Amino acid sequence: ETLEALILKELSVIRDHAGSACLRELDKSNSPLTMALCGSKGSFINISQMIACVGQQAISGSRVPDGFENRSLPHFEKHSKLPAAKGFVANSFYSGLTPTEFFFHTMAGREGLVDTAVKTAETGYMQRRLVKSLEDLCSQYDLTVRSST
Amino acid sequence: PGTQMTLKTFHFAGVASMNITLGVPRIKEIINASKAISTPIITAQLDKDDDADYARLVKGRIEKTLLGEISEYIEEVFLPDDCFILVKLSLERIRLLRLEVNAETVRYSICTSKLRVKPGDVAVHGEAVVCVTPRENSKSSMYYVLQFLKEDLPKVVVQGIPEVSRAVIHIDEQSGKEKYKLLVEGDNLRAVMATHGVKGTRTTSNNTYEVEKTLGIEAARTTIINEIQYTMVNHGMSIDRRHVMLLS
Amino acid sequence: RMTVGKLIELLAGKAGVLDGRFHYGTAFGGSKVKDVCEDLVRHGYNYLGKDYVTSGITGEPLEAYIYFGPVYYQKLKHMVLDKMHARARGPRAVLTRQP
Amino acid sequence: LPKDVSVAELLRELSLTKEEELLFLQLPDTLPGQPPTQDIAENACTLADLTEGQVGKLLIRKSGRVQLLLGKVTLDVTMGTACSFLQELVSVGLGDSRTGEMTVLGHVKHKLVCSPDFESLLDHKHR
Amino acid sequence: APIPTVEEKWRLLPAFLKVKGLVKQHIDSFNYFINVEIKKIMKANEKVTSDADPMWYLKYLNIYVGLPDVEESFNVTRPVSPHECRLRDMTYSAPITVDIEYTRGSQRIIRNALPIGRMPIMLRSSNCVLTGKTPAEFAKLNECPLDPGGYFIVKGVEKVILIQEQLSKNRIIVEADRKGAVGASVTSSTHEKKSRTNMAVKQGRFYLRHNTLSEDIPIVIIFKAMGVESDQEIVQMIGTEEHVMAAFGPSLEECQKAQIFTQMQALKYIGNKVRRQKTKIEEARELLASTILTHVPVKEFNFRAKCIYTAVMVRRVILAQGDNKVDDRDYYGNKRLELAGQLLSLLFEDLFKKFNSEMKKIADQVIPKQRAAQFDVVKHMRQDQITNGMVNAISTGNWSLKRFKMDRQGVTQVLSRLSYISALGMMTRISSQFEKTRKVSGPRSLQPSQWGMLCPSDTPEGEACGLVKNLALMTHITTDMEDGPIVKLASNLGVEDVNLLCGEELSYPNVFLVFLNGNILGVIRDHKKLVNTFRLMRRAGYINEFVSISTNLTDRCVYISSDGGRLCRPYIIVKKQKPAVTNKHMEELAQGYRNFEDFLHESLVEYLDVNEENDCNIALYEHTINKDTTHLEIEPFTLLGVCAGLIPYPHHNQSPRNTYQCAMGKQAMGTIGYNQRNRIDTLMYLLAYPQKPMVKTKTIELIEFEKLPAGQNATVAVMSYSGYDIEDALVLNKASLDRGFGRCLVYKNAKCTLKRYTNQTFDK
Amino acid sequence: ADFDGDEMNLHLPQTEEAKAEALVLMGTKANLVTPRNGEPLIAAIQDFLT
Amino acid sequence: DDPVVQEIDVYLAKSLAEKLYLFQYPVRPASMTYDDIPHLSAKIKPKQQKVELEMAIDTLNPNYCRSKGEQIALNVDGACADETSTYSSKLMDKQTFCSSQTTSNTSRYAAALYRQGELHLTPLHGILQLRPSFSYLDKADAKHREREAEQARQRRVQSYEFLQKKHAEEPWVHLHYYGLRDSRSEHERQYLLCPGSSGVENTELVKSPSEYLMMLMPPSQEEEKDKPVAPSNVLSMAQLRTLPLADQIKILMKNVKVMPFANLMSLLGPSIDSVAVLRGIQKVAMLVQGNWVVKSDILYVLCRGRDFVMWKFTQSRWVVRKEVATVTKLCAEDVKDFLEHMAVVRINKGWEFILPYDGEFIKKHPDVVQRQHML
Amino acid sequence: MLLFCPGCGNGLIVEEGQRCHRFSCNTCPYVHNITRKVTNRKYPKLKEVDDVLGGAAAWENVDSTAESCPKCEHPRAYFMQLQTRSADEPMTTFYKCCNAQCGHRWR
DNA sequence: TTAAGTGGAGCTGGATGCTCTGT
DNA sequence: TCCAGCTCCACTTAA
RNA sequence: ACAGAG
Ligand SMILES: [Zn+2]
Ligand SMILES: [Zn+2]
Repeated sequence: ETLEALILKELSVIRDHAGSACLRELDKSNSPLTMALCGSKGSFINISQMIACVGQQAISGSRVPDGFENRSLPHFEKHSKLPAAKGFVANSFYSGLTPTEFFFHTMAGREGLVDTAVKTAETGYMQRRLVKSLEDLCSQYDLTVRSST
Repeated sequence: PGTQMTLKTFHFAGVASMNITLGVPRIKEIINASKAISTPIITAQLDKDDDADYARLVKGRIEKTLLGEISEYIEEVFLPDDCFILVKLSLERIRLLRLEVNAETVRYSICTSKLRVKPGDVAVHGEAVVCVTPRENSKSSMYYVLQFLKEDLPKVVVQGIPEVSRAVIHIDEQSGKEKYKLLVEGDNLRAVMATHGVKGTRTTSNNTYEVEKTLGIEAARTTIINEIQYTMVNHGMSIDRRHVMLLS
Repeated sequence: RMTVGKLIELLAGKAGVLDGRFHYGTAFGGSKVKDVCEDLVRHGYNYLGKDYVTSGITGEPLEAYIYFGPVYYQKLKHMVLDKMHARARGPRAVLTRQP
Repeated sequence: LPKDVSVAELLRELSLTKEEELLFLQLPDTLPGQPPTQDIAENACTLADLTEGQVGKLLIRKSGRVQLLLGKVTLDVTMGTACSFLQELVSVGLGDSRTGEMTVLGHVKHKLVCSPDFESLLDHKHR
Repeated sequence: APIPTVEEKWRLLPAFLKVKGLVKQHIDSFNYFINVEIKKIMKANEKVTSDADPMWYLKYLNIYVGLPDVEESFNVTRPVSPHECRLRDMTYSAPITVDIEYTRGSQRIIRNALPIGRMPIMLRSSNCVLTGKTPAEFAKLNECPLDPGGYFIVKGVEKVILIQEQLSKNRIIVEADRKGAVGASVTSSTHEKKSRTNMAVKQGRFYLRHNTLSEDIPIVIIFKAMGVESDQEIVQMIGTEEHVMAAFGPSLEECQKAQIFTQMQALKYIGNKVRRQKTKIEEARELLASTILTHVPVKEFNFRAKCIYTAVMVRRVILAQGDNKVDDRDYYGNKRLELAGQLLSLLFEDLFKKFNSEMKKIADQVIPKQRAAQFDVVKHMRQDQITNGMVNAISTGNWSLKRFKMDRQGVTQVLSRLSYISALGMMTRISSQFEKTRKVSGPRSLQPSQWGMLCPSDTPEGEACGLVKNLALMTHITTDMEDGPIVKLASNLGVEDVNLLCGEELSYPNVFLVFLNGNILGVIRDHKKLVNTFRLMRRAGYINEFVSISTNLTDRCVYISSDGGRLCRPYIIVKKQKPAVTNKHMEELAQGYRNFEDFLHESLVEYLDVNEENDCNIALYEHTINKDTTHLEIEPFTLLGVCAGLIPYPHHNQSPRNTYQCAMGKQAMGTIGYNQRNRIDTLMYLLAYPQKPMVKTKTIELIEFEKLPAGQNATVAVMSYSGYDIEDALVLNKASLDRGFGRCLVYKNAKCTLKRYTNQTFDK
Repeated sequence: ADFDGDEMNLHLPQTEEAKAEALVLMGTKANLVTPRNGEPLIAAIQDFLT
Repeated sequence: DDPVVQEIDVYLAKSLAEKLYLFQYPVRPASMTYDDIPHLSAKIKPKQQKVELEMAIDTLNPNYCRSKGEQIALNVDGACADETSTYSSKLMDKQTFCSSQTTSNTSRYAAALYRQGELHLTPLHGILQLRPSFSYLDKADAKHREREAEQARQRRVQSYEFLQKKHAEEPWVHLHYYGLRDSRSEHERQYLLCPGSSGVENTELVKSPSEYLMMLMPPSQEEEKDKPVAPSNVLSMAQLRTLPLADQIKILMKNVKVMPFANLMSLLGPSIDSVAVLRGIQKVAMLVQGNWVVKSDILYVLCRGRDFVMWKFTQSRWVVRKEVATVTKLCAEDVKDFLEHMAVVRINKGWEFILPYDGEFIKKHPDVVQRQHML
Repeated sequence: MLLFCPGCGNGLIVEEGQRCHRFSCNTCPYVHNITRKVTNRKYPKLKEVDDVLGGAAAWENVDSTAESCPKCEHPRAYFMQLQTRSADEPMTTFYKCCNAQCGHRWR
C-alpha cells in the first residue's frame, strides 16, 4: 500500500505536467480554451485530457483490480504492478486508445453510469421519510416553530 | 444534495487510511439515528502535544493489546504429576512498546470472562512466566479442555480498551507548529475520555448514540449539526445552517 | 463529453466525398488523420475542414472559421406527434372516480 | 525431506545395497500386444494375456530420463505419490475347497507410474 | 528489430462467420435439441406400464420432427412459408411423429407415424424451409436474405428465447456469510435432482446443513456414517498441517462428547434428524447415498469418493479462513449460458412425462372394468397436450416446471423490428441471473473477465445497466461433449486412482488433484506434463477442441471442463516468438484451398476459454510478443459487439457516449429488410431516402449493414446560431426538409376477426 | 432539463384562488434563488456566457 | 542422449498371477509393522474379496489398562455366558480388522521384486485396505439394549438389505497365517521370479507406435471425412494437399478416375520424392500403357467383366465396339454409367477414350515399361 | 497436540492414573504413561516494531569501541538487533544515522 | 437450596424511485 | 437483499 | 407480464 501511494503520486505528476504543457501552447481564440475560461461548458481537465494525456483510470478510489488470477488481463505478466498494466492510459483522445486502455476506460465509466442508475432508489426514499417526518412544522406568528399538536 | 453526491472517492481524513462512509449512506446513517454504525471514529486531543514519546504511551494505553501479541512462546507442559499451560512474556517488546504490563498484571487480566478459572490456579513464578493450571469445566466439557485454552488464552486483553479496533497518530502540516492528535476507530467514548494523558475536555465522535450516552442530548444535537454539515461540505454542496439546525 | 470521434468522422467523410472513397472508421485502427488532411489540400479545401464563411443575414463574413463536413445523422423514433397529449375532462375509472 | 526421482531409486538399489526391494508399479491400460488366440475386436492387452519371458528392456538414460522399452514402443516411467504407511505384499492360496494358506512376502515402500510418451507416439504420424 | 507482420490476419474473421457465432449459436442449439435430445429424452421414457393387469405395455421406438405443415379446413395438408404464418396469425410448427409397439392380446402391434404433438420450428434451422436456399428463392417465400433467424413464430408474433446466464453447477463455492464466517456450498445439480449442501463454521466447529435434515449435524458424525470410523483417517483426509489440525480439533472434541464411535451409531444419529416425507438406519444411508452430494457417485454403497470430496471442502474452508480468498461469483469461468435448446429440452421432457402419466391414468381406468375386447391406446393419443404446452410456454414467457422446481419468467421477448440492428442486436442479448432484485453494484460493474466474450459498452441505460448484456463479434458457446475419451486419456497420463491412498497424500506439496466437472479423477505429480500433453492431444484432433484445461496453483487443482454452455474465443498459437499463421496460409485461405477447420486441425488456431486464458499469456499485436507468450489476438475490434460496430472511431470517444449510441442505434429509423412492403406488423417505421454511411467500420461490412441502412448524410457546420440550439438542440434547414431530408413513413395496423360460435350463428 | 427528447408536464388551475396562489407564491420572478442557501438559479447558461 | 547407465532387463512372471494380493494399512505408519504381533485367524471370501484378520494384543505390557479392559469385556460379553462369545477370557485380547475394496480391476497394477541386474513383474489379483474394526462397541450396545428393552415394479438390487443377502451367500474360507519371519516366507518369495534366458525375443509386442496410438486412443466409434480441402480434391487448382494426395491417392482415384499423369505429378505436391510417389500412385489402380484408370474392384457388376473391359481399353484405341461392349459383360443398364461420360463419340466408331497412349516411354520411368502387361 | 492410538486410531485424551498421568483412548484399553517432560511450543506473531523505535527511543545497544557508521564515519548513530517475528527467527541488524545536515536510514 | 432480575441468542416481520409510451 | 421487536434460556445475588 | 424514454 506504500507502493500504491508512490505510483499514484508519480502518475499524477505526468498528467499535471503534461496538461500544463498543452495550455502554454494553445493560442487564444481556441474554442475549448474560451469555453473553459468563461466557465460556460467544460474545464481545464477536459482540455488537458483530450489533448495531452488521459489520467489514471480508477474504480472506487484505487487502481484497476485483478479480475483474473494475480493480474488484470491475460495480456500482461503476472504480479506486475506497472503503470500501464493497472489502468494508466498514456494516450489522449486525439491519438486514439489501445484495446487495454479502452477496456480500462470503459470499466471506469460504467461505475459512473451505475451510480447514476442506483442513485434513484437510493435518495428518493430518504426524501420521502424526511418529508413525512418534517411536514408539520410551521413558523408561527409569535416567532416559534411548533409541530401539529 | 442526496441526488447530487456521486458517492465520490479520495476521502481518508488526510491520513491515507481510516476509510469513512461518506455520501448518501452517511446522511442515511445520521438521520436513521442507529445505535451502531460502520466506521466510527473518536477523535481525541492530547494535552502535552509536543512530542511523539508522549503520544505512543497514550496510544498503547487505549489500543487493544492481546496477550498473544506480547508472548514469545505459549506452550503446554505435560508432567508426571501435573499438566498446565506456560506463557513467557517477551518483556523486551514490553519495554519497547512502553506498556504497564508484567506477570502480575497478566494474572489479573486472566479470570475476567474465561471459563471461570480460579485466581489460585494462576501463578507468577518469575517476572515473565505465567502458568495456568486448568480444571474441569463440568458443563459439556472434558478435562482435555487444554486445547480450548491453548487457542483461547492468546485472545485475552492485558492493556487497553476492549472495543477499540486500532488507532493512528495523526500530525498536522502547517508551518506554525507540530502537534499530535489521535484518531481512535472505536466504539467507547467514555473510555477514551477517562484515560490519563488524553484531554477529555476536547474529544468528539461520529456516532451520535455514544455522544448521547456520555455527554447528553445537547451535545448529540451539536454532533448531528456538525456531522451533517461536514458530510455536505466534503462533497461540494452547501446548505445554510438553519436547515440542519431545524433537523437536529 | 470529449467526442473527438465526431470531429474525425466529419473530416474523414469530407476528405472521402471529394474523391469517391469510404474512409474506414474501424475500431482500434482505421483511416488516420494525417491521410485525410492531405486529401483536402489536394482538392483545394483547408487541411482541417475550417472554411471561410460569409454569413447570410448581414452578408458580411464571420470572424472565426466554421467547420464544414458530412456527418451521418440518423432519425430516431421519438416523434412529438405521438407524444403530445391533453385531457380536459373525459372518461374516468369505475372503482376510483378519477381519470 | 527432498522428493526422490526414479533414476535416484534405480541407482541406490544396485550400487548402495544388493538387497531386493518390492516395487509396486502402475502400467498403462493397454500394453502394445495382441491376445494370442484368446477368442478375441482389438481389445485390451494386459499382463493377464502375455506369457513368461523377457517382456522388455528398461533403459535408464543420462540426465534422469527412464524409459521402459517394451518392444517397438518406448514408454515413460515416473514416480508416484510416495506412500508412507504400511503396505504388505501378501499371498493367498486356496489350494483346497475351504482351507488354505496365507503367506506374507514382504513390504512395499516405493511406487512407479508408467505412461505412454504421447509426444513421441504422436510425432511419427501427426493428425 | 521489428517482428515481421502478417497483414491479412483479419481474414480469419469472415471465415469464422461462415460457421460459428452470430445467431448460428441459436441454430446450433435448436438443431442439437431436435437431433439428439428429443431421442435421448424418449430413450429414458421408453416404456409405460399399467399398475393393474400386467403383460400390457406401450413401448416407444423412434421419434422424429419433420417438415412444417398446416392443417386446413377440409383435411388437406401442405407445406408453408414463414411469412404466410406471419400474416394469418398462426404458429409455425411441425408434427412430431413416433412409432410404437403395443399389445391388444395379440402381443406385437406396431405403427409407423403416430402424430402426438407439434414442435415449433425455429427459423433457419435444419427443418425450416428457408435453409439451403438461394436469394432468388427467398422471393417466392416473402422472406429477406438478411433476416437472421433464431426466432420462433407463435400465434403470429415473433418470439425469441433469450440467452440466460447461470452459475456453474457441481462446483465448490467458498464464500463468506452475512455474519462474517466463511463457509462452502455446492449446488449438486444433475439431470434428476437439484439440491444445495452447506458447510457452516458457526462455533469454530464444522456443521453440515441441507434441506432434508431438520438440524445441522456435525461433519465428523457424517464421516463416521460414511464408513471411515477412525479419527486419524478423518484428520488425514482433512490435512496434516499444524494449524489445520488446530482448527479441526474442536470438531473431534464435539463428536466424542456424544457416544458416536461406530457407523451404525452415526446412522442412528442422522436418522433421528431427518424430516420425514426401515427408518433410522436406512433412511440415513439412502440419504447419504442419493441426496447429500448427489453428483459425487457411490457405486455399491462405497462412500470413499464422497469422503475425499467433502474433506476437500472442509480443507478449503480451513485454508480460506486464514487469508480471505473467497470466490467471486462474477468471474466468468463460473458462469454458464443456457440457449434455447436446453430450455426446450426441459420443457419437452416435462410435457412428455405428463403425457405418459395421463395416458397411464386412462389405461388404468379402462383396463380392469369395461370390456373383454382389448382397447388400443391409439384412440386416446390426444395431440393437444404437447402442442398447447409448447405454444403456451413459448408465447406467454413462463416455464413453470413442477418436476425441476424451475419458476422462471420473462424469458421470451417480442423480436423488435424498429431497424435492422434492433433485430440483430436482440439475437445476442444475455439476460442475467439476478434480474433486478436490489441495487447490487457488484455484478453490474465491468469485470475484466469479459475480455472478448461480451461487449464493454453495449448495455441498456437505466434500471438494467449491466444486467442485460451482449455477445461480442467473435465468440462461441459450447455444447455438451460425449465425455468418453477424456477419462481414457487421463487414466494413461500418470493419474493415480484416489482409492489407492489415504488422506495424507492430499496435503503433500507436490500432489495436485484433477477434476472433471466436479468429480475427482484422482491425484497426479508433475502436472505440467499433464497439461502440455493434454493440450497436444487436443490440438492433434483426438480430444474434442472445446475441452478446456486449467491449473489453480493456489488450491492445487487441475480442472477439466467438458461441459456445455461456456464461452470460447479463437486465438492464434505462438511457438517461440513466432505466430503459427504465415502469409502463405492466409493466401491459401483467400484462394480457397482451405477453411477455418483446417486452421483448427493443423495446430494453428485453437479455441481458448475464460478458465484457460487465466494460464496463458496473449499479445494484442505482433510487436507485443516476448518470450512468454503462448497466443496472439486475431482482431482487437472483435472486443466490441454488433451494435457498437456502427460507431466510427469509437476509441476516440468517452466511454458513456458509445453506450448512448448503443441505445440510440437500436431505435434509428431505417429499413427492415427486402420484404418490408409485403409485411403487416403492429408498427413499422421506414425512412424515405436512406443512404449508406460515409465513414464505416468493418463490422458494417461484416453484418451487411450498408445494403439496407438507417440514416442520412447531413452537411453539418458546427457553430452557434440563433440561440435556439443551447442544450443539445440543433437547427435544421427549411429548404432541405422540403427536398426530402429526414422524410419518414409510419405504418400501423388494425385487425378484425369474425368468428363462428358454438351456437350455429356467425358474425357478419 | 436538457432538450434531448425530454418531456414536461402542465397543470392549468381552475379556480381564481388557485391562480393567485400560483402567481404570487410560485412565480418565476419570485423564485430566482434556491431556498437552500440563497444562490441564484435562473441565470445565464451556455451561449449566453460564451 | 544415450543409455549410459543400467540397461536393466525386465522379466514377466506368471506363477503367482492368481494368488498375489496387496494389503495396505491406511492408519498405520510404515515403520510400526505387524511383524511381531501373534496373529490368530485369516479369513477370506474368494469372489468379492473381503479379508477379515484378527490380531492378539498382549495384556502384561504396561500399555494395557486392565481396569478398562475388564469393563469393556463386561460390556461386550455376557457376564458369565461364554457359549458363543467374542473373547475367550475375562478381558479384551483381540483387535479385529475389516477390509474394504479399493478397485474392481487390477489388470494394470503389477508387483515388482527388483533383484540385481533385472526386474521381475507379477500381476496382482487385488488391493485391499485393512482398517481397525469398531463392531464390538455396537455389539456392546446390542447387549445393553437386549438386557433392558401381480405386484408392481420394484427395485431391490440398488438397496442395502438385498445386497447384504447377496454377498453373504459365499461361505467363509479359513487360512493359516505364516508371518514374514517364517522360513516359508522365503520359499514362497521366489515364485515372484520367472526362470528364463538372458536373451529372450518376444513374438508378441509387434505393434508399431502408430498402431499403439491408434489402439489405446481409438477412433471415435468410426471416421467420416469428405472435405478437408473444401472442394473434395476436385477444385482449387483441381487437386489440393489439405486432403493429402500422398496419404490418400484413393479419394482422387474415386473422383478423377480419368486424367493425365502430368497433372497428378504437378498437383500432388513438391515435397514428396519421385520414386516414392511413383510407388504410391502405382499400387492404387490400373494402368493402360501410361493411362492410370481406377481399380474397378474398389470402384464398383463383378470385377471380372470390369477386368476384361479394362483389357479392352488396352486392346483398341477405339474403346468398346457396340458388340464387343456386350462381349465385355457389363451391367447393361449401366453402360452409360460405365462408358458414356468417360469417352468421346465420333461417328460409327464406338467410343474414343479420354486418355490415348501418352508419353510414358517419353517419361524416364523404366519399370512401367513392362509393369503394365504383367498387371 | 493431537496424538492418536496405535491400535484403533481414535483420539487420545490425557487422564490421571495411580502412578502417572496417561494418554488414554476412550474406546480401547491402550494407555501411555507420561514418564518424562514433553512440550509443544506455538510461537505466535509479535507486534510490529517499525513505528515503535522511531523518534528517539530508549535504545541501549551502544558499547565502548563500537563501529562508526559507514557513510559519515562517525559514531553518531544507533544500532540494534531485534526479532521481528517470534524468537525462533535469527535476529536482524539495523541502524540509523543522525548528524548535522545529514539524515539517512540504512540496513 | 432456590426466586428473581437481567445479559445474550434465535426467530419474526417489515421495507427497498418517479412518471408516461406501447403490446 | 438489510434492520428493529419479541421470546426463550442460562447467570449471578440474596434469602 | 415485459421492453423503452427522460
Ligand atoms: Zn485407541
Ligand atoms: Zn548521521
